[PDB]
Amino acid sequence: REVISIHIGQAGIQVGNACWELYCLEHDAFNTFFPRCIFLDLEPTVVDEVRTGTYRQLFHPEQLISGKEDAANNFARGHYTIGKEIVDLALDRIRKLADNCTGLQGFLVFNAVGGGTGSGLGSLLLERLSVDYGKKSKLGFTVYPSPQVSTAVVEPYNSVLSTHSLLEHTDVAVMLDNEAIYDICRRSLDIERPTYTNLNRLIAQVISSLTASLRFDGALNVDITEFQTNLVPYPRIHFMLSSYAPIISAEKAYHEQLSVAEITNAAFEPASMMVKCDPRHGKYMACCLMYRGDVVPKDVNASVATIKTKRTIQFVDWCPTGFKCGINYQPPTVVPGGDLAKVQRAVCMISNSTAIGEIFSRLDHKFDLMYAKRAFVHWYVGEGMEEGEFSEAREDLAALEKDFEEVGA
Amino acid sequence: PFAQALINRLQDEGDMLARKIVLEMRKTKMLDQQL
Amino acid sequence: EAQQNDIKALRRELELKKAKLNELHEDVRRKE
Amino acid sequence: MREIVHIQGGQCGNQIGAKFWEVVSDEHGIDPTGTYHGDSDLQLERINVYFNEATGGRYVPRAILMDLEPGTMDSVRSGPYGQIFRPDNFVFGQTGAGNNWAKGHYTEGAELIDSVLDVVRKEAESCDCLQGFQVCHSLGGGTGSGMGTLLISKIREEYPDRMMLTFSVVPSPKVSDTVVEPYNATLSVHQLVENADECMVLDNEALYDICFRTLKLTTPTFGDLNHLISAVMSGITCCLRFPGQLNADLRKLAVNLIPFPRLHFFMVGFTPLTSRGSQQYRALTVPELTQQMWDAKNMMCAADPRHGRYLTASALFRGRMSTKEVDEQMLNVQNKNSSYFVEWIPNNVKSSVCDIPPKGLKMSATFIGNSTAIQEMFKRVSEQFTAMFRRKAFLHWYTGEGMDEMEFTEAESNMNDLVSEYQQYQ
Amino acid sequence: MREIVHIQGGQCGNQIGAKFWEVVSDEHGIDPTGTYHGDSDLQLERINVYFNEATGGRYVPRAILMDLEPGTMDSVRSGPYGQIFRPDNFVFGQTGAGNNWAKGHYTEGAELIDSVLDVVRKEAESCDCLQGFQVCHSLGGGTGSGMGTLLISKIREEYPDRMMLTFSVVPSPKVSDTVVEPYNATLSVHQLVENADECMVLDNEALYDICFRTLKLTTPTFGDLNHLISAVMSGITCCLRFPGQLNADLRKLAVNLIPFPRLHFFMVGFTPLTSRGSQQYRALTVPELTQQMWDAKNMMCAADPRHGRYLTASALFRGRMSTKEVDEQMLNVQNKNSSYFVEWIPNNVKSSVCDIPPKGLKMSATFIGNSTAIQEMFKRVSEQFTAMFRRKAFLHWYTGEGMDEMEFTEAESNMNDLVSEYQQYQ
Ligand SMILES: Nc1nc2c(ncn2[C@@H]2O[C@H](COP(=O)(O)OP(=O)(O)OP(=O)(O)O)[C@@H](O)[C@H]2O)c(=O)[nH]1
Ligand SMILES: Nc1nc2c(ncn2[C@@H]2O[C@H](COP(=O)(O)OP(=O)(O)O)[C@@H](O)[C@H]2O)c(=O)[nH]1
Ligand SMILES: Nc1nc2c(ncn2[C@@H]2O[C@H](COP(=O)(O)OP(=O)(O)O)[C@@H](O)[C@H]2O)c(=O)[nH]1
Ligand SMILES: [Mg+2]
Repeated sequence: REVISIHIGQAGIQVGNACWELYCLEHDAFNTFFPRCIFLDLEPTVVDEVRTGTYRQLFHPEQLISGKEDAANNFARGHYTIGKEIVDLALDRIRKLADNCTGLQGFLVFNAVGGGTGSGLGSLLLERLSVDYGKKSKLGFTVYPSPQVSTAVVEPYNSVLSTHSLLEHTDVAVMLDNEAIYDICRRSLDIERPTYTNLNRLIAQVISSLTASLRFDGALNVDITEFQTNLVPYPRIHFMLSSYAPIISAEKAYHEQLSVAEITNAAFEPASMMVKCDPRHGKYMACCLMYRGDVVPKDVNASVATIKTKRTIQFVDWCPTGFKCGINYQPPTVVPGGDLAKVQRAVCMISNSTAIGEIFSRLDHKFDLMYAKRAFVHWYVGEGMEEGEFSEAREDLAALEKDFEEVGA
Repeated sequence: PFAQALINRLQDEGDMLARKIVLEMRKTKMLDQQL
Repeated sequence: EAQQNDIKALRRELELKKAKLNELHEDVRRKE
Repeated sequence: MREIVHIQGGQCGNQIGAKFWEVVSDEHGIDPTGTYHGDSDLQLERINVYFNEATGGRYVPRAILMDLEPGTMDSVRSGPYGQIFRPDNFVFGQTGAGNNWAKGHYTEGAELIDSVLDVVRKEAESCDCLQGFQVCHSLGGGTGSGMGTLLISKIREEYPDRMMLTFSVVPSPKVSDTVVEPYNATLSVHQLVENADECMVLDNEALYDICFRTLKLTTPTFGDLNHLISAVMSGITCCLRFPGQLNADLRKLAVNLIPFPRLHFFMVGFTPLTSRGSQQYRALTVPELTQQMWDAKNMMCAADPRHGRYLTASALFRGRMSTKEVDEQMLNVQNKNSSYFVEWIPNNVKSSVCDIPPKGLKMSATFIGNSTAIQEMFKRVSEQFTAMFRRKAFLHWYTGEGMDEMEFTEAESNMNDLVSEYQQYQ
Repeated sequence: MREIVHIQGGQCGNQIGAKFWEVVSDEHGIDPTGTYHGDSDLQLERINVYFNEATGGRYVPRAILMDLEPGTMDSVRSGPYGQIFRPDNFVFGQTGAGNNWAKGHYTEGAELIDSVLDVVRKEAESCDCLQGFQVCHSLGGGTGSGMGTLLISKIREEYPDRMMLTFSVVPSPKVSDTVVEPYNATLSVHQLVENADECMVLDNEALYDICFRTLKLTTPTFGDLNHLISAVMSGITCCLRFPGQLNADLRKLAVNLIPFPRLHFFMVGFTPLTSRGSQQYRALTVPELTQQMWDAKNMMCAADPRHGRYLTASALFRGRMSTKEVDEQMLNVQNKNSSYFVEWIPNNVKSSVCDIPPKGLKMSATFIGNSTAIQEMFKRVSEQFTAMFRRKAFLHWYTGEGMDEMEFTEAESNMNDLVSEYQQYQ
């Protein structure tokens, strides 16, 4: 059993540069990863940093795909003009990666929707993967732009135009912001001046905690097909809040008494979500709890009972059994230079609720304001688009808002 | 010459800004009761 | 020369008023 | 990979470019004799963006000097970093225009523009993936403005997809060297609005004012002013030459700062800029760089941005810094000074971080604000232009060369409709 | 965290502040270069209150020098610890007021005070949590009194919820350096009673008396007077910089010593202050500090408190001491001389101890008493003001600048009702 990982863009392969560092440091159990990867980007600067880095010999030279020139924060450019010449080479490699494989669980894609490469050719890669395989799962861990913290200007245009394909192509989509992670590193990790490297290190922790069930034998294992049923009650509602516990420094960890009861609680407070949204406004549709390390089924069982009996958070009226647990034996590993201390046990929670319906509504106004005056539209239209797909992507998010409001009732 | 028109533009703009400043003072004074 | 003084006085007043307006806007955002 | 061909025109262009190639050659560690002598590995892998390996480690710049008077060429060849250019690239007329835009655009350009195009073509296809061209000229002179402007139009006809940067200085009445400044600048802008991709506006008032107030220089010759302009140009294309935590090429900045195709005139600033006596009395943090960036008395144009609103803004950072501090600082200035920014555009600030500082510094920054205060100069110019043209001063020096009255009226028309669209979007 | 921005005005302010920054920097172990060279880790914990780290151990003082003649600015940069101030904090006019309060408050202030305000804003926003501002100036001169008082009024309407100390020497007939001293003192005090949170009265007469008897100095230049004043300022704000068994901050002192919003004029003394001939014969215990503290011939004003009544009093102790001894000594001096204290307030003395002595001594103390005898100065000054103003002496230098006659009558009324209102609570 193996699962291969695709990384797109400046954000994608930097996340991968930390994720693969953790995989090699963690390791027959290796068979699911050893790498079965592909980096691809339009700007050669970040890929060729890997080609000369410490992991020169680790990656086969062909694997590291690199175009000639960047899409430059332009969804249309990275989806219609420049994507068309590189995407064919990428997926015609990924095929022979799958032919190397025999028991493919799925693919997992890493991209940020704000940019052009992460968004544009992300969706383009996804569309040819869906028509080629269809049944095989493709987990997409995307990075959406934050409400108030922002680096680009045209990112609302990109985020809406990317989402229109992220609905019906990916199977399980995990949101991740930058402000929420910045807040996590500021609050729990007490790092007052964080950079992208620290963000990517703890993103890898989440990925590792949800594939450790395939790699190592636990008391209750869970495959990628399991998330497919247990968390998405409707074919078009797959957008997951993420959380992790205990995110804790090296000194505080020894002082505190980490156990199963309190980390099940800590994984539920909005002070520890990976996406800037308040689930107090929403109702939980389903929850999924990956437990790693020193876990007996009793205290995880007792912990979900206390959550259900609390009234600070509510569930939908549909699910009395609104949980999916999972226990694995091997504890989480640490990276030298990393900030997370060694813990006997950790919890990665992936939920689904209606709080996500707020982020789309928040997104709508920013896109709406700019589009009404036709700001920046001339860049995308001359690239090959029209006014049709702007308006039609707009009404797709309008439908999604009504959808969440209907299901939440 | 052209400064005569500049004084008109600057005078009218300053007066309109006072109207915006006035309305905003009522807004903050309205929220302070609700708090 | 007179009209020049009028220009350099109206802009300074305009500038002070714009700064006050920003303060009021900031307070509304924090209070909301 | 990505390639930048350099083109310099006129006296202003040649001397600005001379200081430019001095600082770039030092950044890549190339000696005045043309051979590599740097220390870090990082300085080798991205010199093809600016140089060509000839033979025996001879790295010659990819530049084209262009003028009509030999004084500038000989002064270029005389000084250091003068023996690094290929003598075939010194394309050079002989008669001279002399502050007559008509000479540099219809009569004398007609016999030089053929030779420059031959050199720039052979120099363009020599490299594989062109990123764009980079022009440095003026708008007051004749052989800089007129010939350089005509070269811009011909280049955009041949290569319509490739990028185009223009560092152009504009005349101001407080520093007025020639008498026919309005006649030249107005006609030059008429061609810039339709031909260039983006124009980073400069001026001598702000440059002299900057060296007085902030730098506190005593005798600011053209060397120091050209040194400042070169530091801006190195900062704008540091992303191609060095790896960073967030990259932003030329096209990336262009699409994030230009909301409408005719709105492509920028203001520029460089930080940090401190006096030599106070260089050790300061920290080097991101907030300090931001306070010096958003100061209105720090733009390198004589147009106060607080006289209007910013449409967009850009900040290219260099150095080991935390991206969170970058975004928090940009958000902070976006909330406190809410009236100076446009409302129907949230996020008026694009940011980027490169990992290699300029030589000698720890952390630097470059600001490019596309504001609506730039329209004051166009009005500040058009009022002078009408003052002459109401009464046909100096007009015959251009009329007997080919321009008719419709050309000047067209230049007034384009200037007037432009200032209305900046006023519209404010 | 708790922070004090320092402001020095006029010639009097500049020498006082100069000797002050030497004393504090020497306490924190910073050499004239401005780099850290101390040993104890305790000295580094609380340098955010007065300094900013620049780079490589360089600590810059959080002070602003403000004057009108460059003689004082150059005399500051010449002396030791002169190279530590940031040269941009030397905000500075050029013409000179010259002992004319109207010139200091209406003509030259109107173009310098915007500049000094802008520096203060940067210095206030550069830090996080303001504790207060600290202004040192005189009341006889013009560039200190009128400009400094305008600065006080402008700042108080900007940050109204923060404390503010002002240390002001006041004129007296026995030390009469200028001729218009009362015309300056009366108008300055009128503004201080309505703007400043608390004032600390000083005078040059008492300082000369201290240097004669207690110090027994041969040649008391201004350096020694500024030395005494600096020791007082360091002593009062020692609590924020060092931990102790009973800490008392500036706001804690203000609310404990000011019973009514207009009664905020204090007389200050410092101990131990002994000559080198008798410093060898002395002992260091709490009673010897108190009976030298509460001596009338040790106050730094020419207002003998036994000619009035004490409202409240305060003592700030420094050094490893026993708090029982501190409290019983305050109890003894209040029970014996019960008549000198106010009757409707028991336990008139606020006391505090800090565990870091100044360098060169083992144990020290600092006394701040809010008596009612301060009215001797108000009557003593107002009669000289009346003696000239009944006859319109020197008036035209004030009148011809913008001031009219009702300003003097209003100032007379407010000073006169103030001494009347001190007398009623007496
Ligand atoms: N978590 C995380 N996010 C990143 C990182 N680098 C970039 N991003 C995000 O990526 C978004 C912009 O896209 P980029 O990845 O930088 O660039 P791109 O997706 O390759 O698109 P192009 O610039 O056209 O090449 C920004 O909003 C960032 O939030 C990173 O290292 N870690
Ligand atoms: N910054 C800078 N400006 C210059 C320099 N030389 C000329 N200028 C400006 O250029 C304008 C005149 O341009 P000119 O040299 O006549 O252009 P040309 O005749 O077409 O080559 C004047 O306003 C000068 O201020 C220089 O070396 N540096
Ligand atoms: N303690 C002290 N007082 C001073 C010093 N220099 C001047 N003075 C006092 O300042 C008063 C005159 O004020 P002046 O210096 O002219 O104030 P300015 O002109 O406003 O700056 C005199 O009464 C002096 O006692 C000094 O070095 N120490
Ligand atoms: Mg990118």
